[PDB]
Amino acid sequence: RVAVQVFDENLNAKDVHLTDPVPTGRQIIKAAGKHPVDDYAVLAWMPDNALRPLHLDETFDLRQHGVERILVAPSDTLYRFFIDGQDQEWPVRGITGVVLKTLAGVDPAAFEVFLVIPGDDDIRVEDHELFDLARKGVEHFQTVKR
Amino acid sequence: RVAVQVFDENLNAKDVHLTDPVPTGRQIIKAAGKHPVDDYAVLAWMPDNALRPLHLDETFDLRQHGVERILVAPSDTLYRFFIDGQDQEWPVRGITGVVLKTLAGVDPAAFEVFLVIPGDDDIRVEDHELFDLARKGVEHFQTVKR
Amino acid sequence: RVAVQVFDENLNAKDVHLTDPVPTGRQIIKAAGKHPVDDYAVLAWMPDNALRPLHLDETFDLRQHGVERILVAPSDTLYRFFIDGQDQEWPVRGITGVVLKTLAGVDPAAFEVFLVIPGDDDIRVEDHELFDLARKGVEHFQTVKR
Amino acid sequence: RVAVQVFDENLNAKDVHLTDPVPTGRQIIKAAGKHPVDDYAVLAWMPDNALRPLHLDETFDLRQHGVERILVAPSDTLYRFFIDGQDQEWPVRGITGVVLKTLAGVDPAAFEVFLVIPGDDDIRVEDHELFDLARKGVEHFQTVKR
Ligand SMILES: [Ca+2]
Ligand SMILES: [Ca+2]
Ligand SMILES: [Ca+2]
Ligand SMILES: [Ca+2]
Ligand SMILES: [Ca+2]
Ligand SMILES: [Ca+2]
Ligand SMILES: [Ca+2]
Ligand SMILES: [Ca+2]
Ligand SMILES: [Ca+2]
Ligand SMILES: [Ca+2]
Repeated sequence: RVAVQVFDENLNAKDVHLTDPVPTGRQIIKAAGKHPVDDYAVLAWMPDNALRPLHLDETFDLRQHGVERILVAPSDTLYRFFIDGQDQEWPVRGITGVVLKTLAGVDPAAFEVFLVIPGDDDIRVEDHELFDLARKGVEHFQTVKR
Repeated sequence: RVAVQVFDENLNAKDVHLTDPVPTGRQIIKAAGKHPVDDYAVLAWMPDNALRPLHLDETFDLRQHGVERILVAPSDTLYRFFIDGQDQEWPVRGITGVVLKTLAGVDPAAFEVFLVIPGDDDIRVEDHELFDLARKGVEHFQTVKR
Repeated sequence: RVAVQVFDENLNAKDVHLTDPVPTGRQIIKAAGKHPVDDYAVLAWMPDNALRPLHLDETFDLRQHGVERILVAPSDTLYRFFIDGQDQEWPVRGITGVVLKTLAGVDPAAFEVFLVIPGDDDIRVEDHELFDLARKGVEHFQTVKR
Repeated sequence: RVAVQVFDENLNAKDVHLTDPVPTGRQIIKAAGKHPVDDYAVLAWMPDNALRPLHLDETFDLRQHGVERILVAPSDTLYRFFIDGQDQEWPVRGITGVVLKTLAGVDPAAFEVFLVIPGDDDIRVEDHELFDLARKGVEHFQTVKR
């Protein structure tokens, strides 16, 4: 019985055990106890903090060392954004600054995340400020040392 | 010099040659001659007609048999939808019915694509009708024989 | 003496006690007091509302926590159908809408079950309407919120 | 890469290789190259010649010794019948006598399969005679030595 960490839009971990060593996205969503399956987007959180979308029939090999990270969220569209030069797709419409800094792999307290707008003033997203990713265009976030 | 087929939101193929046998998404976007790189979403079109998103640093192994299929489109968000039970993410806001039926792997003329609304009348998308995927909720498309 | 809930085509529970902790389908049919054994189909009703057929020699482990659910019905053929994307086999030829919504795990009053016909009008099955599953093809039922 | 034998209503084997050690019925149907998934019934052919239905989300552990046997057939209903006292469900409406004797585990040439009708004359099914299982009632087949 392998184990994984199912997250949410707030990056709250939730250990879930699966008998299948190599389950599909549908199996992971079933294990998360979220229904219907078609309404939820699942992304594999790679060790380098990269969110790669996983499809309902795409298998994720859990038969490795360590507990894998999976982010399952109720979503109908994935919004693209850049955090510290890393491309990501967030399933949900709004993202908190603490989540952005966690994705950047930096200390939430020691760093401040800024939406970088070249030529204009950058917008500082607070730790618990739900910045809306629905804004037109790809969002470039950078974590400046506080 | 490997070769790939770069598509668009209209699924118009465009053969592009790359020296790198295993290039990244950034290299593919550069080869497509589309700038800036950050504004374009690239999806690998798998042989089973599955669009899997590819990231700017994720490598795509082109050193295989046959010409691989890549879809590069100017996009800031990926809209999720189901076509014949297959999960897909479309980079662009609008999709034509001919593209939907091509993704379904069926003859565009012999089939008609319907947005299935359980309990209500299904919406028939015409061959050159640009259905908007921005509609709230995941879209379920099914290709009924004409 | 373990206990189980023997159901019927109307999903009417009936507590039955068995001395054998791990009885076979034949033993369960005998405990249900239904003769001859060969004319009755038995399905284990899994906790996730999945009906999995059980054979006369296949053992069902009752030595677990909670009372298990068994559906025993006079049947010569199992008709396949999809309810909310879940595959099921109904032993009897006709199924009531209340049974469909119970299988879907939703409130019978708050939801309405529809036979989904892509491209055509969906057929609303009433709560006590005995829809015939003998219709050619696999039936796709979806419970829309009322 | 594990391997399985995908059969059909004529019990024609077809070796198929799967990367997933423990795939679901949906994965097996995908590997068989049969679409749509919802129209096909899959049954695990147990070593004792027992056909046990497998569901689209039910996992089949292939990580064992020997090549497992899977029967995938286009089916909307499973017809129940007894062959040599063994309960079976045939996905397709018609079954050939050679298939019946193969299920009985006996030599097709050395044995003759009879539909046993108590009190009346038993009906001998020929080797390549497509007996219809749609006949009302459970069919009891017995293989008498020729
Ligand atoms: Ca698996
Ligand atoms: Ca600035
Ligand atoms: Ca955005
Ligand atoms: Ca390279
Ligand atoms: Ca949508
Ligand atoms: Ca026992
Ligand atoms: Ca409809
Ligand atoms: Ca039917
Ligand atoms: Ca006789
Ligand atoms: Ca029959």
